[PDB]
Amino acid sequence: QVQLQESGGGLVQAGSSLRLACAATGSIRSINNMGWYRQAPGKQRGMVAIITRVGNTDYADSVKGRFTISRDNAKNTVYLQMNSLKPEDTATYYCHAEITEQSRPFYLTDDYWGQGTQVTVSS
Amino acid sequence: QVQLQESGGGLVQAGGSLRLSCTASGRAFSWYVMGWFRQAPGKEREFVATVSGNGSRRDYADSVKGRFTISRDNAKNTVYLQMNSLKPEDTAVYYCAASSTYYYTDPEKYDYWGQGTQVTVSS
Amino acid sequence: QVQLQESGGGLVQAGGSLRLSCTASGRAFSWYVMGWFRQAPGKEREFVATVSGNGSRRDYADSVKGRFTISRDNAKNTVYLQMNSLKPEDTAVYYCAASSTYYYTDPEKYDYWGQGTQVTVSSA
Amino acid sequence: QVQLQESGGGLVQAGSSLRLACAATGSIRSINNMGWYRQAPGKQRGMVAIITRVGNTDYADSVKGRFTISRDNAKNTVYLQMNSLKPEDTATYYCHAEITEQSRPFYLTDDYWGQGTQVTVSSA
Amino acid sequence: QVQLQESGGGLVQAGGSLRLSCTASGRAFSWYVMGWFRQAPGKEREFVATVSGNGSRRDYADSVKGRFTISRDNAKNTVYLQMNSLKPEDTAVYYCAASSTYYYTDPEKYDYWGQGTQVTVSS
Amino acid sequence: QVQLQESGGGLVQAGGSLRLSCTASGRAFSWYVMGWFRQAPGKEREFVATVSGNGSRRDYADSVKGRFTISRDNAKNTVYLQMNSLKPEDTAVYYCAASSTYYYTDPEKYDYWGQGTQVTVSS
Amino acid sequence: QVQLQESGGGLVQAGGSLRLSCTASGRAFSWYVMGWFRQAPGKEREFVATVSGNGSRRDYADSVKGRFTISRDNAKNTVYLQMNSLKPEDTAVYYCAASSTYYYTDPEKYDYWGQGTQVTV
Amino acid sequence: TEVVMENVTAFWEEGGTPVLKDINFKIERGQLLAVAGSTGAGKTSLLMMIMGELEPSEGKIKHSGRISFCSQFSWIMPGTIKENIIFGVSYDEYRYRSVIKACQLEEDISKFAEKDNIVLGEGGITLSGGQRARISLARAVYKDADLYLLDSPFGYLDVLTEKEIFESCVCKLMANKTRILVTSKMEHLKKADKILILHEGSSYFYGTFSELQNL
Amino acid sequence: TEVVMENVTAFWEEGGTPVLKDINFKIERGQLLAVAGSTGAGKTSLLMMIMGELEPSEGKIKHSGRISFCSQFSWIMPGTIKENIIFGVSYDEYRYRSVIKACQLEEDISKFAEKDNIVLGEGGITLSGGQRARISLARAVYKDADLYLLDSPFGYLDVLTEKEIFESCVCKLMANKTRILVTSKMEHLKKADKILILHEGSSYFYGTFSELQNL
Amino acid sequence: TTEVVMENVTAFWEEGGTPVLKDINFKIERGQLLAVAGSTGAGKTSLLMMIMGELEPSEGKIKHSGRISFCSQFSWIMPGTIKENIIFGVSYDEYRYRSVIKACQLEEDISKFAEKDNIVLGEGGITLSGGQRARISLARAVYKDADLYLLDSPFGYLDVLTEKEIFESCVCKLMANKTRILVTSKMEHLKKADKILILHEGSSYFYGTFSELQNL
Amino acid sequence: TEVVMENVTAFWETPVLKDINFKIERGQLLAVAGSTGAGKTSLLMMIMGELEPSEGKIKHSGRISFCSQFSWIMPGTIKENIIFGVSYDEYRYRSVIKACQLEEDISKFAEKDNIVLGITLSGGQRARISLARAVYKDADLYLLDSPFGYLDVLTEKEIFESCVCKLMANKTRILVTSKMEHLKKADKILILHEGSSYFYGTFSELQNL
Ligand SMILES: Nc1ncnc2c1ncn2[C@@H]1O[C@H](COP(=O)(O)OP(=O)(O)OP(=O)(O)O)[C@@H](O)[C@H]1O
Ligand SMILES: Nc1ncnc2c1ncn2[C@@H]1O[C@H](COP(=O)(O)OP(=O)(O)OP(=O)(O)O)[C@@H](O)[C@H]1O
Ligand SMILES: Nc1ncnc2c1ncn2[C@@H]1O[C@H](COP(=O)(O)OP(=O)(O)OP(=O)(O)O)[C@@H](O)[C@H]1O
Ligand SMILES: Nc1ncnc2c1ncn2[C@@H]1O[C@H](COP(=O)(O)OP(=O)(O)OP(=O)(O)O)[C@@H](O)[C@H]1O
Ligand SMILES: OC[C@H]1O[C@](CO)(O[C@H]2O[C@H](CO)[C@@H](O)[C@H](O)[C@H]2O)[C@@H](O)[C@@H]1O
Ligand SMILES: OC[C@H]1O[C@](CO)(O[C@H]2O[C@H](CO)[C@@H](O)[C@H](O)[C@H]2O)[C@@H](O)[C@@H]1O
Ligand SMILES: OC[C@H]1O[C@](CO)(O[C@H]2O[C@H](CO)[C@@H](O)[C@H](O)[C@H]2O)[C@@H](O)[C@@H]1O
Ligand SMILES: [Mg+2]
Ligand SMILES: [Mg+2]
Ligand SMILES: [Mg+2]
Ligand SMILES: [Mg+2]
Ligand SMILES: [Mg+2]
Ligand SMILES: [Mg+2]
Ligand SMILES: [Mg+2]
Repeated sequence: QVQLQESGGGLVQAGSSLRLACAATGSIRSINNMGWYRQAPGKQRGMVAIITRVGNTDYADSVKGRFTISRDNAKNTVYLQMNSLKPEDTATYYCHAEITEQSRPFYLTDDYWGQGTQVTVSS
Repeated sequence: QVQLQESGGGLVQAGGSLRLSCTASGRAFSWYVMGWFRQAPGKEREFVATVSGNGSRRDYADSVKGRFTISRDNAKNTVYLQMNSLKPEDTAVYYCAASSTYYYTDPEKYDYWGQGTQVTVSS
Repeated sequence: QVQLQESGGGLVQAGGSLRLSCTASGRAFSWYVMGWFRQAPGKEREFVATVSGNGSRRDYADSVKGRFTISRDNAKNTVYLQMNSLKPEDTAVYYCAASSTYYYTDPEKYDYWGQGTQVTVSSA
Repeated sequence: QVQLQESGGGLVQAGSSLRLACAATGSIRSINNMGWYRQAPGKQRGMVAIITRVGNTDYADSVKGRFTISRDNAKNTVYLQMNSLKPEDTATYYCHAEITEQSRPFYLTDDYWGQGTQVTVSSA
Repeated sequence: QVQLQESGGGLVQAGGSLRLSCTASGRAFSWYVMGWFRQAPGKEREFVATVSGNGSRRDYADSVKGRFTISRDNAKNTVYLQMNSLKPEDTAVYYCAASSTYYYTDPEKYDYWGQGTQVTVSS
Repeated sequence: QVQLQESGGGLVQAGGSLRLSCTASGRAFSWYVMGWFRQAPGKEREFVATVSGNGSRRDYADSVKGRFTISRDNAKNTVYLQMNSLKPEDTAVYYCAASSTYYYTDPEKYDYWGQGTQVTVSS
Repeated sequence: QVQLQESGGGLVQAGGSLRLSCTASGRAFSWYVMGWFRQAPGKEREFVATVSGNGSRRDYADSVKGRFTISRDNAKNTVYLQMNSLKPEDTAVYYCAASSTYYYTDPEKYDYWGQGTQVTV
Repeated sequence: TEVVMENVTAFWEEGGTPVLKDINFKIERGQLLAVAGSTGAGKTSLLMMIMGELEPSEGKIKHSGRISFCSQFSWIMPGTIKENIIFGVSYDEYRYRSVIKACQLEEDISKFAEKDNIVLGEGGITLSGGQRARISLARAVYKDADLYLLDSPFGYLDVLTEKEIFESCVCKLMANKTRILVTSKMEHLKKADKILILHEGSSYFYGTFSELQNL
Repeated sequence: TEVVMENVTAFWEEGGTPVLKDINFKIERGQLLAVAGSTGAGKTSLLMMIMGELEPSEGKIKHSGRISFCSQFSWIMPGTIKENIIFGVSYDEYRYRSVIKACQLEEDISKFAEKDNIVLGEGGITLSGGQRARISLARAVYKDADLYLLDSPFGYLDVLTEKEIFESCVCKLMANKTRILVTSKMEHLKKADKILILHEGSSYFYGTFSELQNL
Repeated sequence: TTEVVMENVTAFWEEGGTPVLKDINFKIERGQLLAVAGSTGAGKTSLLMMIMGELEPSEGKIKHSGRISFCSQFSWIMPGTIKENIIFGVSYDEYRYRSVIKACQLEEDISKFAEKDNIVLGEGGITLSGGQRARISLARAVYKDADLYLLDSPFGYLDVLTEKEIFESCVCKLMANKTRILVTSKMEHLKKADKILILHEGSSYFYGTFSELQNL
Repeated sequence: TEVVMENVTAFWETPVLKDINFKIERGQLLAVAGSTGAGKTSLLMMIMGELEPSEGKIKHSGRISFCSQFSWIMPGTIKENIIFGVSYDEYRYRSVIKACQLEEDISKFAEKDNIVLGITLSGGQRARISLARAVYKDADLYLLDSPFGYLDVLTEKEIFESCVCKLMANKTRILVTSKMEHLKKADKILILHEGSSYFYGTFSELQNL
């Protein structure tokens, strides 16, 4: 009933721009928090950027100022604008969302994750 | 280490005028070289105008020279772009960017970028 | 003591959405109670929404309740106004103001004001 | 009973000096914390300078260093020496005193006020 | 250290009144317990009144009790002695002294002294 | 970052005593959990003794318990190892190491290391 | 003002080499003129080598000249003495000392001293 | 019994709409109460009432005075990280370093050369929202109290850090203390002893997780 | 029955004159006790006793440990205004800003460009006596305690500010909290629940304002 | 102003390991001084850690009235002035402050500075001696108004002359009516104790009065 | 014969200055006017030596004090900023402050000149402190590049009259200004347009065009 679908990934040159998008589809009553996470090979999954329903954003030190997280509450979509890409940014980007299903009796959330999008930055 | 947000975009008839603003959130704004860049439909991000930390050095793209003016306010952490006598050619997403290195007009030298603002010039 | 600059205004069709921003330049942003005010053509400045320095307190005009949302980012010295489901009544110049005194929704208690942004909601 | 009588006011040029005096008369056992206050037209009454019985003085930021409050405990009089007058000092000057009437069985005070003194500072 | 200077002495009619002042020059004036001491012709320095650094503690010689009042202004680095209903017995050189140790009335505990002021009373 | 330098090593007869020192050059010495480690030739680095930043916690290897004592001087940025009643088994290169993570005795948790000092127990 | 601790001493065959270290614990290390001093059994403390706070001035005893080298690391609050081509004459307790006074090689001008390290050649 | 509220109603403004309407709950010693609800439901206001910052117009509130409160809105005082965590509380290395570990602060603190001696400004502008939130929670959990009021501490935290903090701090470090956690996450609600769901000042649900599951 | 004193006598020096002689009073929860008297009567000493700094030689004192004391003599620590007010206590904006308002500090604080983030030295030599006194009172009323001991706080304040502070802080903000006020003002005494008049360590009067009026 | 009770208390720092404290029993009446003696590693600090709740007992029961002020074995100084370090978020009272300083042998040291108690501590301002640091730490603990005072080896880095003055005027005179637990192995201190607990390898080797200890 | 320029031309990377000629006598005021980008600042850089001429020769005495178009303030006190590295003389200091309209602003502060800067001043306050620093330095030649740019016309009038004209009266000064009000008081005037000298002469000669 609820699915998260990431898009926008691919192979880019260093310094390139890229816009990842992740939309929540299905029986959605509401979404509270949304975020972009990444996992490079061998390394563990970590946060990139997070966004509150109202639009307050937090960033990883490594991406702050270069990357921008935004959301369209009407479209139930979170976006990651990735600028001045570096080879270190190479990873699988995951989308997270705290979703309240239409079936849910009260305004209680559940953690949903995307399948991931591969972003590869070449030198 | 700087978060940039542009404003002032929109629709205008040819021969018209528009003023873009860009506020920077972060430390040592005076260290950065600020620049305005535009990305046309299908084309790469092209340099429009740049201003040094001090405001002592201003450089413009040949196409915009004599019509566009770049200004800075280090006390207000903002950079402006006054776009006079607009042509339909100027239709693009205008980005505001910061560079931590002295005097380069190539967008590859700019690490921090804003979300951008659409500017559309009709007739 | 604080210089304010609004952005995000423009033309929109009814039922639409618009997000206004306001950046403050000056010391102790967190001390100020920020507010959004609208001045309709011919009418006085009316209160729209307010936010306490902390962001702990948010108050809205009865007319905008449930459609407008006020938010704050003290790290970015900005205050925002998300205007959803717009009606032609909301056509006015939206001002962003700062108050050095605690919890008032009356514009008379706000000392620092911005230039304002025109917001036009077409019935069409 | 007890009365407070101000004197020394008037119309002066800017930069001029002036000495206001206020004496407590009647059945007074003791006086505590006398002070001077001022009220400009339309505006509310506020402090100028205060003095404890022991002689500790406090001043309004606007008058600190220019004005001097003093007291003669023998004469039960408070004085306001007003130097380098500015047109901003134009107001009605009131004298206050925490007085213990002889009639009182305990060392308890009551707030007494003067009638007021008009001080007007002209630019010319 | 603190440098002390007294003022306010002179000739007075019996039952009279005189106010002595003492300004201190130096750091941490609030640390010092201030005291007024009198040296009668031929006699030793006798304690008159003392003030704690805070001002919270005030002690007086039995002879002066109810007639003399000791006060302090830490912002003005001053200590005062209001001498009411003076008697010919009070004729002495009044000294102002500072003690770096908490709560003693004996002049032996006071390290810093002023020059003194002569105060004469005639019946 | 902290730079560590050990001293006090050398040759001693069995039943003897030796005191090793280790000075740390860098900021926030008190944050680090200091440890003494010994590397027997053709043997893995073994934990000897550890001391918390405060000095409140001291732990020793079972083999050295009751004979070795670990001490700290945060004012002098040094850690010491008093090795009493030495056996020929204690012949190894003694290393000094710092850990930025609280309370582990495993050398894998220690990021900063010294050059080491050879300790030889004869007879 | 400064607490000094030497290390690096021991036994060596003639013609050999040894490097002594001395770490200082205290404020304003750069103000001090550091020096290495030796005291042979039966003899007084003799000057060996000195370094100005900056490291700009280095002076050596005639006996050690060309064989010994004095160095400093103000960031590590350390002074070193590289003793090359050692002779049996160099057998003594080597002390590291700090002087708050500019440019003296007389151990009488050095106020702060270390424990010392025995060097045998 | 540690915290009890019986028929409690309160107003922020006299003659207005009550912020909390007929609130009932009993939290036993060492239990975890989860307070869920929509934005503006009155969750913070309920905690304020426990603090005494909100006086009830009707009803009764009972508890032991030892309370440690963690705000929805992180606050940083000028001074070092250590100064901010031990806010006038006696220093114990073991407790300090254990709290840091539990609140996912060790890695961040060790990134700095000066470690916990790094100087912060007011509002922690130099730190990230997550770093600020972690320091605020650390300060609150460092304080030894009988009751811990944690108002939406994970609001500006990523789901990975929040998972670690909830498990090792809220559940492990504070295991036998009475805790009131303002959260609307099912992941957190499953571990709660009792759950209070508020909507427009009113109690829409009060009971166990199994009772909530059966709806 | 918040504060109770029974046949209490105490001495500062053994064998000397008792600073307080046979003191009796019972202050009910949330009441205002006014402590009046001549200079040297033993008023501060009575508060010192409630604080535990003075041990009674004879008699008994009963109260709940939560006490917040406001000194006659203002003290300001090095740091910002906010640092001085909130002190050891945690930060709550409503409580902070309400206390500033009540203590007549908002206008003074807003006069500074840095507002509450303005750095004060020790003793607040930059500030006026009144500003110092207001910051000290603000700090005391910001501490959440069961009992408030306010020893002559209005001493270095102008009569207009004192009137505003007494009415909006002592009477309105602290209305439901038991508080002891050392004051010799009739204006303050009229609003007291009970009045204790001390003279040379002895209780000369104890009762209501109406009872005092009938003398 | 508290009662401290321990009944058959045993605790472990590590699961399944050796108990740090084995069958601990004691009752400290209001305003009494308990001396906790023992060899290094006996479990003295660990016993205080238990009173503070940092150590949970596996078996037994502990009772006390909260409001506890703890003085660490290891002195700690916060960035700021001497006054800032002693008062530490506790309301300022001149009499209490200046009395605590006198008792803790700090007046002479503080008055040696031109800025007195307003001297800035830490690396930024000044470096104090081990004794000065220990005195400031004890002063801070005794300045805090609590019902129970846990003083873990405060005289550790102090000279015998200062320690004698501090013990007599602070621990015995200034805090005379407050319940105190003092971790000390000195007879000089033990003679003035109400009750004495001697620990050795987690176990209670002695518990009783000074006269009972004297009769051994 | 303090400052001389002969057929001077230079390039930053079109030449920024093309065949520049002028002779400024001792104690004279040269006004340098022109459109934005004309090469005025660049001409001053050449006098400094920060810009090397490709052709021509420049002659002057080494004692130069330069006031930038762009105000800069160092982290210390006001006094620290004005005095900079120069020895302190009360008379000179207090005279410079009076002339540069700073006394009133400084006296508005409780700490006066001991106030610590990064307090953020107004553009005007910043400009006045920068000019004060430049005029406090005792040099033979004063290069003042558009100092009145962010100043109100009333303050600018006071500063020009009491500082540029009265305080530095017998010193050689080169003032970059495009104001007629300033040009009337100039000894000689140089007008630049796109690197070229469009006018060089007296005010009367300029008036006759
Ligand atoms: N201090 C206050 N004074 C007056 N009204 C307040 C105050 N705090 C909150 N309110 C109002 O009372 C209501 C209760 O909101 P509250 O702050 O409890 O929100 P919450 O739902 O508990 O937390 P959140 O909204 O962040 O989820 C809101 O409508 C708010 O405007
Ligand atoms: N800390 C102290 N130690 C010893 N004696 C003290 C102390 N404080 C006060 N005293 C003595 O006991 C008496 C009590 O005076 P106290 O200050 O309590 O009266 P008061 O009503 O507070 O006077 P005031 O109105 O001046 O404050 C004083 O005369 C003083 O000498
Ligand atoms: N926080 C802790 N976590 C784990 N083990 C600990 C902890 N604190 C102490 N220990 C262990 O328990 C014993 C320490 O007991 P403790 O330090 O309380 O004795 P002590 O009497 O205080 O010693 P000292 O006289 O040296 O202070 C040692 O085995 C030590 O390793
Ligand atoms: N440091 C520099 N490096 C390279 N080019 C520069 C430099 N400074 C200025 N320029 C360029 O040289 C031209 C001359 O600008 P300049 O600043 O000298 O004009 P000006 O006469 O000072 O008038 P204005 O002060 O209004 O600029 C400008 O178009 C600019 O782009
Ligand atoms: O590392 C575990 C940690 O938890 C204990 C448990 O008693 O103490 C905590 O107690 C409260 C919870 O009620 C925490 O807020 C406090 O910070 C902890 O000290 C103890 O073993 C350890 O400190
Ligand atoms: O100078 C004596 C001292 O004793 C009093 C009286 O109780 O208070 C002390 O008691 C507490 C312990 O409860 C100490 O910690 C505190 O520092 C002391 O003040 C008081 O008269 C005096 O200060
Ligand atoms: O009061 C006049 C003022 O002029 C002197 C020199 O004559 O000082 C200035 O020196 C030159 C001008 O001659 C200036 O460049 C410098 O700014 C001034 O300080 C001296 O009398 C007085 O200070
Ligand atoms: Mg809330
Ligand atoms: Mg504190
Ligand atoms: Mg008193
Ligand atoms: Mg111990
Ligand atoms: Mg501080
Ligand atoms: Mg220029
Ligand atoms: Mg310099």
